Amino acid sequence: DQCIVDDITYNVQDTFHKKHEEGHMLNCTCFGQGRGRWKCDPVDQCQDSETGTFYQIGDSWEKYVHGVRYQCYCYGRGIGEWHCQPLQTYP
Amino acid sequence: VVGLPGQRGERGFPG
Ligand SMILES: *[C@@H]1O[C@H](CO)[C@@H](O)[C@H](O)[C@H]1NC(C)=O
Repeated sequence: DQCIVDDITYNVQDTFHKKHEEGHMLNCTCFGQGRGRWKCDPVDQCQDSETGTFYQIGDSWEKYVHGVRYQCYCYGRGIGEWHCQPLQTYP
Repeated sequence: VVGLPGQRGERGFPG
């Protein structure tokens, strides 16, 4: 048996990632069972409350809001945890 | 608190 997903063929027991249509990341397994059955779970990841954009653990990004630029980081930590800091010049 | 959706499929999924 094999799984077919977004035109990609998987062997039974394969694991893979897939982006959901709404933008977030999934981790998936190919089960097969006679009908190429597969399932995907959302992974732990962050969602920017303003832009709706998803970021993966370890990703950083900049927000430009209230006329202020910030740098943000996705920690995850099982709760899609992220934080930002104002853009800052250093020596 | 509301989780993100997962996804599933297979040959002959109804949907
Ligand atoms: C997604 O990953 C978690 C481990 O981080 C695993 O327990 C779960 O079985 C995976 N789900 C699928 C559908 O592969």
